[PDB]
Order: sequence, then structure tokens, then C-alpha cells
Amino acid sequence: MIQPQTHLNVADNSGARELMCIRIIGASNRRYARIGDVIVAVIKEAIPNTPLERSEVIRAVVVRTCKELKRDNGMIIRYDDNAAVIIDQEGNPKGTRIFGAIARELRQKFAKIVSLAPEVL
Amino acid sequence: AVPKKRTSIYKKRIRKNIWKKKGYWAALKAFSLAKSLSTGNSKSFF
Amino acid sequence: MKHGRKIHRLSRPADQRRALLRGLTTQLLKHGRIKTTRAKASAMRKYVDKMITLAKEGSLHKRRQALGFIYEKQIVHALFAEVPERYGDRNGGYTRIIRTLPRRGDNAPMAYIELV
Amino acid sequence: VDAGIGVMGTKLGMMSFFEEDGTVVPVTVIGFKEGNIVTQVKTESTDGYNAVQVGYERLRDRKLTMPERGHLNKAGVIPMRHLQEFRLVSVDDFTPSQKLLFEELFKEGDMVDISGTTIGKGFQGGIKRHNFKRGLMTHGSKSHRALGSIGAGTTPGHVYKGKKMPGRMGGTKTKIRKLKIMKIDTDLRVVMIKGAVPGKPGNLLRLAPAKI
RNA sequence: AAGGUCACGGCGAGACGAGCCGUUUAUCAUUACGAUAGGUGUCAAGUGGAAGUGCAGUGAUGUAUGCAGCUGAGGCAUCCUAACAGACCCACAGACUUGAAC
RNA sequence: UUCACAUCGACGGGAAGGUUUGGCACCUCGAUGUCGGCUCUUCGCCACCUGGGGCUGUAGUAUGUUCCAAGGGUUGGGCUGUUCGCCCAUUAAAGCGGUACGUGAGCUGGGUUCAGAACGUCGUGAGACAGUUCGGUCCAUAUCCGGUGUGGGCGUUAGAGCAUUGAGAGGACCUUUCCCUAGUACGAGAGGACCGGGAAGGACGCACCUCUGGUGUACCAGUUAUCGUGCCCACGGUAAACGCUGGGUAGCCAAGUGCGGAGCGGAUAACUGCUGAAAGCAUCUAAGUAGUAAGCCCACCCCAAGAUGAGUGCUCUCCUA
RNA sequence: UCGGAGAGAGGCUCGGUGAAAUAGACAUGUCUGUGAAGAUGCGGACUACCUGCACCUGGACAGAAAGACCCUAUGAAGCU
RNA sequence: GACAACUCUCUCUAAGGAACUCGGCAAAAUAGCCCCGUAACUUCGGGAGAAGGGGUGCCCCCUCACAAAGGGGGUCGAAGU
RNA sequence: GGCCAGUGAGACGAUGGGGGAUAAGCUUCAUCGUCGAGAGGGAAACAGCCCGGAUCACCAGCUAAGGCCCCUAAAUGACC
RNA sequence: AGGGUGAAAAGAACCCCCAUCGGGGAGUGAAAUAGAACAUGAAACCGUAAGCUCUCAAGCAGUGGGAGGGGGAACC
Repeated sequence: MIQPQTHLNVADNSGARELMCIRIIGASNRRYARIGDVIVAVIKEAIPNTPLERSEVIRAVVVRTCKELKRDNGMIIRYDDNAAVIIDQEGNPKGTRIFGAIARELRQKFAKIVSLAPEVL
Repeated sequence: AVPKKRTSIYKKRIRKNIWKKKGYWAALKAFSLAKSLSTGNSKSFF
Repeated sequence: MKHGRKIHRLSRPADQRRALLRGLTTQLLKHGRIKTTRAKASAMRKYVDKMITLAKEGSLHKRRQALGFIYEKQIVHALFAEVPERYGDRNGGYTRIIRTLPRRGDNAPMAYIELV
Repeated sequence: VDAGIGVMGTKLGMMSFFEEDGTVVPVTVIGFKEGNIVTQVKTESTDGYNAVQVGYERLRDRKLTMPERGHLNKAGVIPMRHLQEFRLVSVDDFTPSQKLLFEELFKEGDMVDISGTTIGKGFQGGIKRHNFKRGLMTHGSKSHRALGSIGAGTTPGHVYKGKKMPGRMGGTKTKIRKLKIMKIDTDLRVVMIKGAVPGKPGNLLRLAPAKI
């Protein structure tokens, strides 16, 4: 449940620190973006030595989201912090280390994301 | 919000008749209550 | 939509509806007859039945329940110290709703409660 | 017309059926107060089409008129409250006398479409019948939730009919299609039919294979 | 008369008319129908440890009795209370023509 | 490149539209309330995107153009009071319009045409500018037609109960991305097939409470201040509806869940054809036939015999006056 | 965004009292055409049993104030 | 009496938090008493309650006036003006 | 000549023209027609086109403009 | 703004319904369906009864033709 004006965290050390989501990509819905999607985040503020500076529109993924999250087995994971991971549109992130757990299902689309997590769950 | 023109006698008689008649139907009910209240087994009207 | 909601509520707001039920049941348990509009008759029916069964089991705790619901103090003591003889083995269904003519002034359906 | 003859059951709540694979699936639960029995069959010659008239919910004779009990009696069957016929592609092979059927059949036809009187929501407004929107709730606005405009100026000169006014919402029967059957228990004569089917538990519920 | 309507008990039905299901010896009995609303009895369910008494504490407060206690418009059971009394509308064979069969 | 017509078409000509700016001033000054937004329509096409086709200076992938096509679709924002006036991010695309520049007895009043005030300028002056700037109560308990729902009488020719065919009418048949085909065909390579399958979506529509939750003024619990129950304990009342808070069954909801847009089949439009003369060649056509579009009709789903053309049949109900 | 549930007062139904503005008479359909050139009252075709109640407001160039904008009057008045 | 729609007076609302809009208008949110700290500017009066941060409920205890308040310890709720 | 009126912006059609864009149901003049002040039939409806001019009665007839399949009168009559 | 029972109050003894409002008899008067919100009493408007008639309708609602029926036995 990411509207287009939310402040996300980031789950990596790419350099961003929070970032506004703009108008998600892919699913034509865009009034609601949930786990495993991509969003057009413009950075809000960053660690001031990084090649991702004040207000650089960039493309990123949602990896944690406070709304519920169904599964198959019938469990529901819900974090407390809306979080993203800056992405390239042909695969891997551009932050190497990843913070916090992620959801295992996004593996089947984002393998390189998941491999770098400390808790795949 | 404001009516254009007065209705005829025709129409009005129709509706007043529906009003009164709407009173007609609700007598025979009271007449059943009467024709039953004439002394008989019943649990009502102490 | 009502669908499913089965709390008989009267013409009154929440607080005042509570108060009406408590006062009204008190005066039933005082006199034995009563004259209320039919709706109030049903709403009574529930609560006064609760008080009766609450007196069927005269332990302190319950006695303090009833002491908290009913207004008049001594109608309670008379009541639970009196009824587990009256309603010995009646086992639920204590009132009776013998009804009566409407109320000149509203043509409001008016009924007349018992304890039996 | 329908593909095959169907039965009619009753909505009995819902639940989940843990599939042994370990996936969670909602289901409802269909029940029969009394068994479906054919009580008529009409031909293309004697009558205008082909159909079989099944009945449900056996009841005491009092509850039921004289024309009914005569109709039921002529075919030599038990009483039954509800009574409906499936018009069937004109291939009827049924003796109208109490061919009590069963679900030896729906487990094969593993997709069933049911017809249920939905529940009724009184006189609902525009914003909910037809999924309208509403004006601004603040900013001096003064028409929330109201139906808004109706039509154009002098030319249309009236409101095009079939306009989406408010009105009564529920209460009319509705299908639901290609809804798949799922593990059934003949000792309890209960159906565990996946999905969500029209009506609060306890209304009649036609039930007949698909028309794909 | 068949059927209704009203009345009476109410609803997953409903603005009001509508709808729908009741309307008591409300079975009794060898596999389904005669519990409609309440009350009662019990179970799900919720909240979460009652009151009193005891113990430990100078006192707040804790602790045991104790998933207890208050809840119980949901599920079944229960005729304890109420569906008592009634009343009303409804009719008599469905004008006229030829055709056909015996 | 050569080549008028793949594409652009100078110079000039002939039309349809009616929506821009206008010309008249015919209705309306005992009054026809303006711009722009909100909500809700519905219609037109000369088509922006999705369906099919020619031609292409079309290798393929993109296209460019025209042809039938209105069934559908036709974002979210930043700036301005200001509909292609516009940058941002997408997206299949992010159309132009008519409907008294649709809609104020439905809404706001940001602008303009009120009274206050000020700036520049004109006027000696009062004052003024289709210049600017800040402030400025847009009234309404539907008589009738219209529309959405729902009834009653009465018609249905004896009177009734159920089941029902269905003329008619309505909603829905929408759309992207991936994978197999296949890195195949096609290409020097770069790149890289619409013939068909499979999945995930998106908007939408019909539902439903199993789960997750919202509210739940039935309910349980913590607690503040105070009054009452003699008093302590335990409770009750009170604080625009319950004091403020936590938790919540049913109900109703959704950001939840289930399903849905189909083998569909018949005519077609553009187009490609087949046989074939008028015209002893040819030509899709004149005779006759084949294929083929989200477009038409049936199918799907919901009403429906007030369909006065008032249908159908299996039961009832009485011929005593 | 994108609504939803709830309490109160109205709405709704029943008993009592009981106004209003408006009002030529109205037995008061849709589409097109016409017409002082945007008609229920005319023409052609379609459509529609009679009549209630609730609900919405597109029309009846609906009500309200013989327009307040524009013009005229050898009108009135204020200021220079 | 019933408890449709809808208008008003109100309470709550999952995930986001101005994206609505002419303008965060209207809601919501802070808030009391102590204690730390308080900037740019300045007419040197002000700014300034700037900003911002912390404790505060009940019980027990002794001190500082030894009327309040503070120090130490405990207990309770999710939440202590 | 007397006694006395009303009228003083007409409209369209035909023609000859100006203005306009040889645009307007536009405007402006000259010569006529109808409406104005005029009915009736044809034109579906339809002041200004066609015939025609209404003193009245007639449950009588002949024609003009226009027409003869049905709604509506009259040949779904002849031959090219 | 609000006038007019009767010639004379003779303005209604008595009875019944009866909260003494208002009525029906009785009585007065020539008459009180002249009885006190009383003298003729029009129209709008509100009812009642009888005659014929409207529920597939279309209309400034009349008119010319008149089906069917009712009236006193050709006129309405």
C-alpha cells in the first residue's frame, strides 16, 4: 500500500536515506503499490558523499510494507517500516549490503535482491 | 419548488378520496377487535 | 441496515434508554402490574427476567449485581429474599404481556405487564 | 436452457479447508434439509419445452395449499416447500415420479454455477448502488454524496431513462459461474464448495453445472 | 367454498405497502417434516482474571481459591411467557357465434 | 539519387461542417444567472490506443500513410482563476468535439460586472482605465412532465395456487506485460516476427465473511474528577452521543476474499478470393459461391404475458337456491 | 487517495393541531419537423393500463423582485 | 413507533500524510507546574513561553523552609496535569 | 371646398440596382403582389408562394390551384 | 370593519341524549327547514342522492355525425 507520496526507508547502503515514491511502474493500477513492485522514487536526503544526491529521480523496489501480506500457506507478514531498494531495470541493485528481512517470493523475480539479504525468512 | 398551477377538482377529489379511504381500511380492523372483545376467552384488555 | 442487530432500542438516546429500562423494571418489581407502550414491554421483558434469575441464586456477588442495577434499595432485598420461593422451578419466562387499548392522545399501542 | 439437471441446496456458513498440500482455501458448505425429488417432466409435444421440476424442503401438509398438495400428490411424492424446474436441453430421460437424485455427478463436473437470492439492502443511495463518487467533503462544499447532476439543458429536455438514480439494491437472484466443487462428504450429505455464494446461511440455493 | 386479507409471534425482508416463515396439546416412534420471538440451560466467542475470605507486605500493591467473573442480537435443547379471541373479503358453473366426433 | 503521386505537395480552384473570431440583430430586458473546477451523463467522428486491410523509397523490429471500425478505453501531478498553455513520471494511448462555450430550483465562488482602499497613468477637477492589486452573506418544505424504486385497484370472462415460454428491455462481452513457439524465420551484422498456445496482472462488474483488518454507543477491562448507595470495600450516575482510553462476537463494510468476461455460432463492412461472360483476352460480379473485424444479431447474466396480441399446464374450488 | 461503520435531530409510518409562496383553465408523453427562427398543446412516427408513496432535480424559457448590466427620456438627484 | 437514502451536530477509521484545493480553508495535533537551554537580529526595552529536551500517578523514608517542594526506594497501567 | 380621423421603424416575394463577400429571414431606395387589415382549399405542420375573395341558410351540383395505392375524396386508367 | 328575528319576546314552560355546548319532540307565533354566528339570498367553494358513462389510453378538451342506454310517453 504505497500511494505516490510516501516516504520509504531504504533497505541497503546504496546511499539514499529516504525517498518519495512517484507513480509506480508496471501494474497500471498505481493507486496502490505493494510488495515486489517498482516505484519511481525521487531521493529525499542522502548521506552526503554518495553518487545519489539530493533529488535524483531513480527507480527502486519495495521490500517491506506495513500493510498486510498474504501468502500461500496462510500466513501474513507485516513489517513496521516501508522500505525500498534502489534498482537497475536489468537486474541487481546498486547497493551491495541489504538490511532487514525480505519476502522470499520476490525471489522468483528478484534473485539478486534476495541473495544479499541477511534474513530471507 | 413552487407549484405552477392549481389542480382541478377532479384530481383533488381523487386524492382526498384516497386519504379518507385509507381511513376506510383501518376501521374493519377495529371492528374485528370489537367483535372479538365481546366477552370471550382472550389474553388482552385486562 | 438493521440486518442482524437485535438490541431493542426505544425512542431515546443511549444514556436515557438505560435509565428508562432501570427505572421501569424497578417499578415493575415494585407493583407487579405496569402500563407501558408495547416496545417498552419487550425491552423490559428481557431485563426483568435477568433480575429474577439473578435472585434465583442469592449469593452475595449476584446480590451486589442487582444492588447495582435496580434503583430502589429495599425492593432488592425484598425481591431476592422473597422470590426463590415464588419462582421455584418456574425456570425462565417470568413475565406476561397482557395488552390493552391504545393511548388517547397518540393512539400509541399500550400494554400492561404482569409477573407470572 | 442449462447444460444438465441440477440440484438445490442451502447455504450453511463458510470455513477453510486446509488442502493437504498445505494451502489455505475458503469454502462454503451446502446442505439439504430434505432431498431433491423430481416432481414433473414436460415434453416438447404435451408442453412447449423440456424441463424437470425438482422440489426441496419437505414440510407438513398444513403449511401448503390444496393446489400444491394436489400437484405433489398426483406424481406420488412427499410434500416439499420449494419447487423449481431446470429447463434442460430436450433430452429428458426422467420418470417424474420421485427419481431421487444425488451428487454422484457434481464431483465429475468439477465446476458448478449456482443461483442464489442475494441478501437485501433496503433503499440504498447513489454512492453505493452504482459506485458513484462524492463531492469534496470540505472546501465550502455543500453537496456531499448527493447524486449530483442529472442531464443537460433544454435539448434533452428531460432525464434519459435508465438513469442511475438510487433505489433498492439487493433481493434479486443472481448466478455465480464456473465455481469449482471440492472434497465432498456423502455421510453428512454436505458439500464443501469453494468460493462465496449468494446469501446469508439459510437460503435456498440452486446449483447446476456450468454453461461454458 | 379453493384462496385470501386482517389479527397474533417475528426475520438474514423492509421508508410504508411488499416479501418470507410461524400461529400450541406447537408429535410420539424405528434414519430427515411441528420450536416463530422471548426467557431459561448449555457451547462456541469476547474480555481477561471477579467477590469474599486467607496468606506476604508498615503501605501502595501482590498472591491462592480461579482460563474464574461479569458478558451469551451466534449454535442446539427447553413449550416457562406470547402466537387467545376473532373478524372480513371470496360464491352457485362462467352471456353471443359456427366447427368436429359419438 | 533517376522516378509528379511511398511521403511533401508551390501556383490557383471546388466543397461540407458549425464548435473559434466574427456580420445581422429575429425571440428573450414585468428579468434566458456568466468563466473555471466537482458529480453525473449521453451522443458525433473525418480513429489518439486497442480489431482487421491495402500501398510503402515495407529485409525483420519500428514505421509512414490511407480503408472498414465508436464496442470499449481515453492517468497522477507541479504552475495559472484561466481544456493540447507546459514541464515531471509513467502509460497501449494518455483524441477532438456537441449537449443554452451540458450540468448553480445539484455544489464551490478562485475570475469578472457592486459598495472600501491603494499603485501607474489620463483628467486642473469630480472621477477613470475590455491595466493591476487586498476584502467582498450566490435564496428553494416539488404542483406537472422526466427518471429511479415500490405498491394498490382493475383487466386477464367462472374464482384461485404454483411452475413457467419468452416479444421487449437492460448489464456485460475490455486491456497490457512476460514465457513456449525461437533466437526461429529475416538479416553483413546490429538486432529480432501478429501463427498459435501458457501465466501473471490492470480497470471494471457480481458477490461473500473463511482469513486479515475498520466501526461496532450490545459487551468486557484501565482509569481521571465528582455526587449518590449511612460508612470502608464494591457499585451506580455525570462530563454537546457514551468522560478519555485499550479489546471485541454478530451486522455492515474493504485496503480481504471468490468469480467473471465464453467452444461461442450466423450474417457482414474494408479487403483477399473461386468459377465467368458482357467485350471470340481480361475483370472478385453482372449469375452463383469461399474466407474474414473488439463492429451487428443470437449466445452469457438479470427482469419480463398491463406482450390489454394480456401466452402456456397440472392441480385446486363449489352446480342447493 | 477511497470510502466505511456508528450515536443524536430531522426524513419515513401512525394519533392531534395545521401554514406558505405560486396559481388563465390544464383531460399536462418521447423523437424529429415546423413555427416570433430552442413546443405536452401544430404535423408524422413511435411509446404509454388507472392511480398512489418514497427518492433525485433535466425541463414547464419553474418562483422571487415591471432588471441592478446596455440604451432612451429635451427624467430626478449627488459631486466638480 | 420504526429505524432506508439523504442534510445537519458529532465519535472512530486499516496503509500512506496535502497527493484534495483558488489557498492544509476546515479537522486533527500541541497545551498545566516544575527543570535544563534558548539563536538570528535590536531602537539594545525586546526577540522569548524563541527553538528544543526531560520529569510529574500512588506508597514509604529524612532532610532543605524544616507551611511547600526536592532526594532515596517501591508498586501499578498500554497510557500518570 | 366644410366638419373630422388614424397613420408616421412595415414584412416578405418578383424585378432593376447601392452597401456586404453579386453572404444573410441583412441593410437601403424605385415599380408591382400578398400579409398588415383576409378567412377558405394546395403546400404534411407552416403571415409574406399558387388559385381565390367569405351577407346567411342548404344531409344540392360544376370547376380553379392541386390531385386519383392505404392512412384521406377521386382510374392500383389508357398507350409511347 | 362590524346594520335589518317578529306586528308584539309571545326568545322557547315540560320531556329525552345530556360535561347545561348542541339537539329531537312539546309549546308560541301566520310562518321558527322567522330560534336568536335568526329578514330575500346569487357566484365562486364543500358535500350528499339519483340517471348514463371512463382503466390499451393521445386531449385549450369543444364541435358536426351518434353507437348504446336511461326519462316524463317527437323534443331534453
